[PDB]
Amino acid sequence: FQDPQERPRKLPQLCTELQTTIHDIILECVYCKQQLLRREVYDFAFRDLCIVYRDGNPYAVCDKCLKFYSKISEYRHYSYSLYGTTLEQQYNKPLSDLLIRCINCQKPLSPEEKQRHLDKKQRFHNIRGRWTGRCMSCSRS
Amino acid sequence: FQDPQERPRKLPQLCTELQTTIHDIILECVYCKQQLLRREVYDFAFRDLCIVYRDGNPYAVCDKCLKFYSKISEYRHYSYSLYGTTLEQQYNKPLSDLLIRCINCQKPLSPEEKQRHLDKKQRFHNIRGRWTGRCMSCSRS
Amino acid sequence: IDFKDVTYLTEEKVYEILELCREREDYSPLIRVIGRVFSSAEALVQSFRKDVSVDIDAIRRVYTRLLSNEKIETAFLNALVYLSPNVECDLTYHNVYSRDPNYLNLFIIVMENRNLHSPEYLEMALPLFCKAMSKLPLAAQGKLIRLWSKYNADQIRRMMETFQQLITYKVISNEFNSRNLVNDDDAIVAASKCLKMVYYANVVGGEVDTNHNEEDDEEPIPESSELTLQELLGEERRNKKGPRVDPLETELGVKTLDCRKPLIPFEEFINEPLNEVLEMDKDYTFFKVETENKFSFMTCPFILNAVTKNLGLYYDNRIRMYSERRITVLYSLVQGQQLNPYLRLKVRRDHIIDDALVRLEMIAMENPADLKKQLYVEFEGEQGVDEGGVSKEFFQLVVEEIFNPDIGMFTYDESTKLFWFNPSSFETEGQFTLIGIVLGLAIYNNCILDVHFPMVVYRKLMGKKGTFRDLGDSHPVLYQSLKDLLEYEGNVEDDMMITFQISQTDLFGNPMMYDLKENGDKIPITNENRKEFVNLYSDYILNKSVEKQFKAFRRGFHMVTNESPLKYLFRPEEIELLICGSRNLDFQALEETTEYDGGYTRDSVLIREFWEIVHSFTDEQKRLFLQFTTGTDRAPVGGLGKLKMIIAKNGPDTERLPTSHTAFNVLLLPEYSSKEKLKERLLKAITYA
Amino acid sequence: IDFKDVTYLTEEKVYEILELCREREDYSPLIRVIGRVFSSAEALVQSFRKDVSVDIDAIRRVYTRLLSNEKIETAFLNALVYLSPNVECDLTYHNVYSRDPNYLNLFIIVMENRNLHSPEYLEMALPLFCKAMSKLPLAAQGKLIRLWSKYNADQIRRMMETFQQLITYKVISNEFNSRNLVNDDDAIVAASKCLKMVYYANVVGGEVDTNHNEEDDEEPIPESSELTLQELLGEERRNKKGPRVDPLETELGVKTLDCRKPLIPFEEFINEPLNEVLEMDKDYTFFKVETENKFSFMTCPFILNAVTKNLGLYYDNRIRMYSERRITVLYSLVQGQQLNPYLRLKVRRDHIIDDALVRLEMIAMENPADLKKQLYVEFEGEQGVDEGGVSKEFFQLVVEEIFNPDIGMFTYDESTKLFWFNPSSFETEGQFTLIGIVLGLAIYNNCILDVHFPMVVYRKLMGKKGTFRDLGDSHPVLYQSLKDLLEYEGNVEDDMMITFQISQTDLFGNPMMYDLKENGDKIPITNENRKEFVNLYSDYILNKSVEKQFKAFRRGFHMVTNESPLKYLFRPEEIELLICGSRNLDFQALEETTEYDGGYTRDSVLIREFWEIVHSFTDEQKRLFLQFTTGTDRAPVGGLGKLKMIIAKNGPDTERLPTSHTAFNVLLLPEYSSKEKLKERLLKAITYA
Ligand SMILES: [Zn+2]
Ligand SMILES: [Zn+2]
Ligand SMILES: [Zn+2]
Ligand SMILES: [Zn+2]
Repeated sequence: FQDPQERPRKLPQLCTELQTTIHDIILECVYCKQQLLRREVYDFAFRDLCIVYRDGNPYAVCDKCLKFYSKISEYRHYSYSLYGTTLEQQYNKPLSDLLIRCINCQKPLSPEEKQRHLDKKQRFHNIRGRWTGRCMSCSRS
Repeated sequence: FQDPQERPRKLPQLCTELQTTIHDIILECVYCKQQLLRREVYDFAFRDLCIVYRDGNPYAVCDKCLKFYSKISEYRHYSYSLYGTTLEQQYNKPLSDLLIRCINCQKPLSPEEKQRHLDKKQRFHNIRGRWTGRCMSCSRS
Repeated sequence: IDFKDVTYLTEEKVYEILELCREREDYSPLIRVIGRVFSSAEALVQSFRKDVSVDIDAIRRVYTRLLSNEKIETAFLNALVYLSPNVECDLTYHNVYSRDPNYLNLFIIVMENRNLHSPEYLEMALPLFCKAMSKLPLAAQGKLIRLWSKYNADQIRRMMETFQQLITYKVISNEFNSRNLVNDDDAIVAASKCLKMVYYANVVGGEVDTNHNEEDDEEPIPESSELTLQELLGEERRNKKGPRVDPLETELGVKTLDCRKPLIPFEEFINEPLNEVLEMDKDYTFFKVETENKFSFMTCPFILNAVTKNLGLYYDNRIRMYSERRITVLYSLVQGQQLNPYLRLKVRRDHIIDDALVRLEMIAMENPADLKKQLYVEFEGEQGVDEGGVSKEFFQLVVEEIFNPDIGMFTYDESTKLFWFNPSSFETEGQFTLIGIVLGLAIYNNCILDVHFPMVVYRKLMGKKGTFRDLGDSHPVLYQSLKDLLEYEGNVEDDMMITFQISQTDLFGNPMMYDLKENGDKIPITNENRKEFVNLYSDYILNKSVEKQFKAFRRGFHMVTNESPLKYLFRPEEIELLICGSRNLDFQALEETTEYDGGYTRDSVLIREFWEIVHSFTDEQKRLFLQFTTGTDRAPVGGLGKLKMIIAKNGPDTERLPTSHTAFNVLLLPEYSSKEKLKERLLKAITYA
Repeated sequence: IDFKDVTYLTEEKVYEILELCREREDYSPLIRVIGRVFSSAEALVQSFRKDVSVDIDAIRRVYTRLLSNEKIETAFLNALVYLSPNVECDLTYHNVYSRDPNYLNLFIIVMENRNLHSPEYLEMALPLFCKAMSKLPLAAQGKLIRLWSKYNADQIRRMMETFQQLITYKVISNEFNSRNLVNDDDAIVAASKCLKMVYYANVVGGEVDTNHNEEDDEEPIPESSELTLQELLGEERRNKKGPRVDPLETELGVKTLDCRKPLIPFEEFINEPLNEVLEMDKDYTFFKVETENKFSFMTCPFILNAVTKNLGLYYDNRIRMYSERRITVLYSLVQGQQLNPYLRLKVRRDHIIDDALVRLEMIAMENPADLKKQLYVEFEGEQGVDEGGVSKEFFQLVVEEIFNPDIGMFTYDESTKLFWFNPSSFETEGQFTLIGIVLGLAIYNNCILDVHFPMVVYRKLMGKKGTFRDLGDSHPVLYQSLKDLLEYEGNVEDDMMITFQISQTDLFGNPMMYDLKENGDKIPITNENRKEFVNLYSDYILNKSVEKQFKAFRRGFHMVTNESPLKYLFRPEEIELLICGSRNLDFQALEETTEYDGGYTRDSVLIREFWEIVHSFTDEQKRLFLQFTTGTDRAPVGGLGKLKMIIAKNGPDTERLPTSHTAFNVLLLPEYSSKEKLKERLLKAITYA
């Protein structure tokens, strides 16, 4: 458990190792060190977050800790912002290819959200080199 | 000392009672209960603030307590705001006649500040029925 | 004859210039003199003369006499287009109304044109004329309103439609968004101002009841810091501080509360197309801080429907909460206090009423400004965070506990489903303040309630005493009895011997005897004093039988909503809709505004099955589902569409029932094997609560 | 002949159409063909052909041959006005440069007009042409810059004046305020872009020194929370994070640091009239968050003077401090930590250096993000609040303590008044990091300092190693000796026997011997290898004699200013002006910007006497007064006018000396009996410190 290459990174890949399914797996947060309920572990699987290991132990993140530390990182390491067309010109790679996550919930943006950003002319944000935007769930009033 | 009519209200009028001059009078704040230095007592005399009595004792206010509680009152009991011309039309009384104090330092506005508000079209504020504006000292960067 | 030297127009001249032109088939003199006299504003001041110097009947006669072809009608619109800027700038600058009161006489001449409703006036004439009317002085507006109040109901409706058609055309002919607004539009603002004039004319034209006014409520004492600050400034206590009232309201002297039954229903003045294009987030700011050109529409609340007035009230409450949070942060920073930006309300599930009562009493008697903070209810014995789910839970249980008939707090009438204040609730005042504060915090925090009160309760809350006409909703049997007594045309000293000595039953059953006058047993009811008996009996029943309890209830309610614009925006007939919710369950609207998350799409395999299942739901099952998900069985103010329901995918096909996150109206739906299994799980899940 | 069928212009045709028209006195064919070929953009692509396909000498010849009357000069401006929108939209949409590289050939043809400087081009032609040039692709800009770099110095100055005249005219011909800005103006933005192109051409046209580049600094490790978050996202360590660099900078491949001595001084490119009309508070926002139309001027820092670049840096630092305060508030709210929004630095008056060093070490090794908070220094033993007065006090005393020659930290050369790093400072690294962090926090908190360093120190700080040319400022005697050795035309193996075995003295006095090459005592200096000896000796002296100390100093300085745009805005020759201040004492400027409070007016009885007294002050007495009042004896960046001095009336005529509130540069002046008493009291007051 001391070689990172052997240790898995994704939630279902990790589940396959312990001979358990995502239905009734037990996981604990990395910041608050508390067990995740079913909702947050399923959200973790959906959001495609890599498992972090501390002293050779599996760890995930709960919704409160994730949404708090993402806000902290946004407030601290905000570099600048750019438009969708300008970002496309800078990277020359289609928007559906670049990995863009939500600022708050850290969920990767589906092409629908990127298109909505394009039409509504919302501004993509750069956070310590991590391009980001606003997802559908976090932009609902 | 239990009849308010006998007790004075203004700083020099109070000074005349105790056979002492404003030069070397001793006064203490009403909120923090600490003695005022020369600067704040002279500022109190300049700002035309009425002396408050607690259990038949003289009391003034220091700069920190005044500027803190005025900010609190502005944040709490803010009613609305109006333009100088609209205020003139509402009161039909010349701006130099109405008593307007600064929001922060509670200093009455000289006609110069009211004229500056008129030309720059700054907005007069209403705080629990007390009309107020921004003075020259508190609007300097 | 060309009539080149005419400066004023009277009834006979405008009649004698007709037969000659008709016989000589030359209508040019008519149109040229009309365009000459009408375009010159000063001419209308003296033309058609005799607190009104204009013979309205003669104006009507000449208007119906001249509006007979397709050419004369075109001679008025051009004259109006030429006149309106001149009159507008004249009133704006020269202050013409100050030098003479007969300058207003031209306004009625212009507005008596029965063809003003025609579509050709909405292009350039009517907007300019409405601008000129809106630029009029206050006293002239008051006297014009007084003159209009004497009109018949259909005439008032005609004026109302005349202005509403202009408003609808102006909002249809242009598009608005967050970039270009409707407030900055001058024509629509002027049209709304004249509509306000007409609405106040209608209000003052009906019955006015100012004598039966509730006593002024005692304004709560602010914190000691503000009192010390006021003492230091020397201002101390000032009576100037009061609610924001319309200048026209204080000029007329009659409030909208006094108008019981107006000539035209108040809902007619509500303009529909304007609301969907109007943004409250900027209108409230324009209302609070004056802007040079923008005009906030919350200054004329009648034009707003219940959906947007709720938005304005919510914005005001949210801004107050934000200011309270700022104050708490400032305290923690400067003074060094523990950051407590929430109204912590920790209560036990079994004794919610008493714990809430004692906590609210200790808060009110110590920190009256603490009630303006955001509510945060944390039940004792359970650990969690109330993001908006426990507060509504606490509201529902506190309503059930308070309105329990066991306590005897409120009498229950099954024939109407409307609780009434119990006069026998002696030595129990804290609970009435508790329920008043609960209602106030409910309005403040935007949480609907299941409260059934007669309209007289809300009328008394707004500041108008209950009267005989309001007894029908509260006591229909008593109202029927007293109206039968009033409508009896015979001698009431011969058939019944009912006097002012009136006895009523009690909750236990033993009746008690009450006296209305000094000695009611000695003075019987006669024909001449019958009228002054019902208005005293109903007055007693609605006012002084509950004099003590309702005073405390009103004080508790006003302790929270004293600074809110609720008293300014909402009439008593809308308070019950603001507090409670609509009882119509329309899931079709909920279909359109539902949002999906967790991987679910609109055209998903399980989403359609779920929608079919809920559409096939029974009337009571819909209520159960709504109560399970959103914490209440009533639709929000407006409709189900305003309830932004969210359905989130949970996980694979399991045996676990769906769970609901009540704070955000979020439903967690796993992907089940088929439709019938999902229906079974939903049925088993919504029935536990 | 009309020449109706010409599609391209060459040298002989534009020469043969001259004598015929001159002899036939008909200049119409010339102007008509000029307006035909020039207005058609495609014509210039092939006209006057041969990485440049245009014979520049032929273009110069034809331009001086045709610019000879008052009619031909008018045939170019109209053609330019017709061409420029077409070329602009062509480059914007059709992507013409992609299909061919010879489309750029028309730009040099247009810009070779020597009459472009004339005032008639500033109305409509030059702005449109500059817009078209600014709409050009990046590679074309790079090749145009490469072509321009070969021009002579006066030509580059001519282009610089050509664009600066347009900028000055455009800023003069229009007025700007907070309502209408200069960023949204398209013509001025295009002119600034072409000026940037010319400035980079000048930079790349001079000497380029890229080999003597300092090693890349180690980026400080962020807090453990951010590392955990990056691990969770799976991004971990990715090399996509770096300073914001100009796309033209990375396309050219040569930085402004490499250019030692440009053809034109960098201060010439600075535009004066633009700065007084430019607002940094909006320019910084337009620089950070991209706006659809507005163009921030901080993307071209050369056009800004030292006054406004300081404003931009201050705005960036203030925004970082505000974000840190927001983070602290969020921590206190959610997690429940004690609100600590200040960089608490409690030190003792006697041991400021050691206490500050240990506190800063324990902060940096634990919370690298804590250094970005606002400084708040509270001296031990005294009670008070540092609103901006104690921090500068701490800075001054820490400078005096660190730069004391007793510690031996820095060698002192009295002939230049410039401290130099001491190579003998062994086992002392923490103090160099301390002084670097002090300088960084000084730049961050906007507090000037009395620091005397040679320019080589700032050049090394920016990331460029010191060289032989920089030795003059540091070691003038050594520079003179080595330049005399270099300029010796004889045989250096015959007069002196100086070899690579070079010995130097020490602070104690005992010299030590140093070897430059492997065995310097065996290889003497000869004529052929003399050049490669001085560049190694000076390299050793400026780089590896202080290799250990300066590395720690640079690391400490960069720990604070890593995210600031200081590396992007300021050249090494402006860092010393940003940190230190101007030494010119101009009280006339201080007269205009002085403010009064407490009842004092501008035309007061005592104010004029005070101003006369201070104007009659001695050179050293002015410094003493400034140090007494504002806490420093140096003028701020810019002039005394930027120092918003405030004089406040204290009280009646007393015997108490005036006191100064250093946090706001406020002087408390009582109203004395006369002028001489005020002068005496001021003299007695400013001398205590
Ligand atoms: Zn956690
Ligand atoms: Zn999100
Ligand atoms: Zn105090
Ligand atoms: Zn002030």
